Amino acid sequence: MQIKTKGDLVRAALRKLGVASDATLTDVEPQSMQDAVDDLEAMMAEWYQDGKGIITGYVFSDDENPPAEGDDHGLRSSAVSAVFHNLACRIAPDYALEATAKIIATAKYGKELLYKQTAISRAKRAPYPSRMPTGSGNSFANLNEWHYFPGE
Amino acid sequence: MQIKTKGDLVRAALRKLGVASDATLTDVEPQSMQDAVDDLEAMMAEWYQDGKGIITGYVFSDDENPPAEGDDHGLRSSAVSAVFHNLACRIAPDYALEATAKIIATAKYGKELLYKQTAISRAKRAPYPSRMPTGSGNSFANLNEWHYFPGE
Amino acid sequence: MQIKTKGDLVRAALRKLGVASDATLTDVEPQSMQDAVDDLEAMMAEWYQDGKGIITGYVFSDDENPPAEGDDHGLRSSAVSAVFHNLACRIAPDYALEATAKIIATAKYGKELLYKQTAISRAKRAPYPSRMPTGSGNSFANLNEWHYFPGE
Amino acid sequence: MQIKTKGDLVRAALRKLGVASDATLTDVEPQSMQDAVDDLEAMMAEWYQDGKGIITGYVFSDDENPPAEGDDHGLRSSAVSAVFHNLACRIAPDYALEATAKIIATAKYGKELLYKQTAISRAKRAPYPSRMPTGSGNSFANLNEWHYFPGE
Amino acid sequence: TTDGINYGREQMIEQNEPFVYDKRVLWKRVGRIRRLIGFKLRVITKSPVTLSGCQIRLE
Amino acid sequence: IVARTPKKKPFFWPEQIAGFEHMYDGNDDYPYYLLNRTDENSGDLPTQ
Amino acid sequence: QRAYANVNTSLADAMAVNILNVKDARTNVFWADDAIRIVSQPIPANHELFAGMK
Repeated sequence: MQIKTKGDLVRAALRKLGVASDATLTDVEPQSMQDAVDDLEAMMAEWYQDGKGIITGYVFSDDENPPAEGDDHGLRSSAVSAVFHNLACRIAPDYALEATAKIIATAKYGKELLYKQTAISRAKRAPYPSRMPTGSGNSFANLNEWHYFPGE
Repeated sequence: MQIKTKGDLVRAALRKLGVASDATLTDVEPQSMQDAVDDLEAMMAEWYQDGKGIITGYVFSDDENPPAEGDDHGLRSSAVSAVFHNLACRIAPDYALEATAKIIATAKYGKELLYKQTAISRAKRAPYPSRMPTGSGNSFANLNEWHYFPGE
Repeated sequence: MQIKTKGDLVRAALRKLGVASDATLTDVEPQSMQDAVDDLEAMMAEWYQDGKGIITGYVFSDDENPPAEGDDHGLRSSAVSAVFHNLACRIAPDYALEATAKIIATAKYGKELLYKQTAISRAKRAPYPSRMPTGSGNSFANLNEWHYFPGE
Repeated sequence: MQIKTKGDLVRAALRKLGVASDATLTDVEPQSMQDAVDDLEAMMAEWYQDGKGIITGYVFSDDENPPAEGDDHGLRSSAVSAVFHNLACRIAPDYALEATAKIIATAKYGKELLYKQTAISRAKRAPYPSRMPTGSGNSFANLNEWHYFPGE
Repeated sequence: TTDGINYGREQMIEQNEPFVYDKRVLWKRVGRIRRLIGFKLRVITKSPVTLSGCQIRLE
Repeated sequence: IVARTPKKKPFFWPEQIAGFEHMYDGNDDYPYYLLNRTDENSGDLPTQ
Repeated sequence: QRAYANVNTSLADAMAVNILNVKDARTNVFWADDAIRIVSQPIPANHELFAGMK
């Protein structure tokens, strides 16, 4: 993918918004880039609720590294569009703008696709209760005295 | 995280509202910024209802350590976005403004996400009632007929 | 909290409305502050219906003290936002203004939160009717001939 | 309470309407104030339907004591807001005006809150009908003298 | 400026380029006007400066 | 299921019954139940 | 409540507290037989402790 860094994500978001692109002769303002990167980090930390939220493979920049921009975001190839569409939606009010209906729809669709596989993975069935017998058809268990399921 | 004090939370709220930022040629007065810090403190105290509300890790500033701005907010990484979006919503009326639809939606979603884990932990089942026996299956062996041990 | 006096609550309310503070150059006028202090006292005396209403810890001014302004309000940290948002709503009509929708919503939320714990405490269950047997399982009642519950 | 007279209530209502207050550069005629006091007296007498309506501790001014303004109204601390809000609503049409939605809502809330305690006091239960036996449980209570309830 | 006398923070926006005839000199985010505002727009070059059509978005 | 399950009781907002809370505890000292009708912000309490 | 009085006066300001064991001494002990009681019970097994123990 040609979108390998947090700055690539931010530039894509600004282009989606039509703030700093080549279709319109505008350069990304260095004051805008840091604000957008901070918004991206805040939104990513919000999504990834310490592991119990949306898992995307994004890498959070520590305080040690000087540039928060320039580092690979670590996303998968199928998360880039979702991330930068949501980022454009989030940072549009910075400039008193409003992301258009297509951008909002793509943000919704992308976030749902982000969570789909994790939802399938977390759709797990709880074991049998501790008070449920094994039945006499489970001959080995009911011979070795495992008449009931453990549970938990 | 690049946002680490109540001052940074307030500055992020102002940046989202479009009132002030690192790019604007005009900025808000320190008295206004202090008032915004007071608004944030009041909002967080209203949320964290003396321990029975939303638990966030927020650290309340004291009167002895003089500047409330500059104190670390103590929030986790995942709470920053929700907190400063809600702060932008709260302080927008000061500037004859109205927080836009995306800001309102993000504030609502962030508050939900903040309370999610606490709600999951608070959804607990009361122990068995006082007139419930524990059954023959437990009452044999140790002759316990009314205890329902709270061990686990 | 930096909001510790009736004048502080009034200043926060006027700043919310857009009548004072430094977001605009306007300053607080003494004749517009005394009226707001009067309105705050009336509002809290109405909420605290002689103790049968909303309990907040507000300390009512005495006729001996010359300025009602300057006294501590006596509220807890979690009541300030509700109190001064409702004060802003109450005192808006004086300046032919109208509290914005955000302020109205925050005032409603704050008042409900203010009464929540009092409502939980007042949700109590009545004793057993006076015409109700204690049952023969209650061994002590069968001993001292406490066949019926007292009532009331 | 800093509102201790009928004229004080009238002045509070006028300040709420925005017609006149301590800060306005123009005031209202003493005839206008007397008219508003008469309207307040009529409204209070209509509320207190000769002892069968809202009870508020209002003291009606006799004609021998000439100025009605200057008399302690006798209202409790918690009735003042409701009374003067309703008075502002009543006297708004005199000045080709119309009270704001906030003033009307506070008037409604205050009137209901004024009657609440009288409502609880007047929610009483009728005695047992005279055609009802006392039962044989209450034999030794009445010494086996009368077996039917008194009534009335 | 916010008072007509005292000017505030100065930002450096690239105004010209050698052999670039299509540039779009623009500054995205400006502040919030409290009561008054005015602008300075100072330039130091060795080449001709041609400026026209100053516009702003107030919202 | 019989033992540990919340029983059939009404659902109230605190503002609905604020001030009449002793009417719903279970006594028989009253002929009816009272509800708070108006609100100082909305003007009227929502009907549900 | 006065029916439960067991002393004549009450403790009043600087009232001296005399200690009655002024030197070491092994103690003889007397009582009424209905004063000391031993309340005993077998520990209910098959719980957190005594788990797996037979």
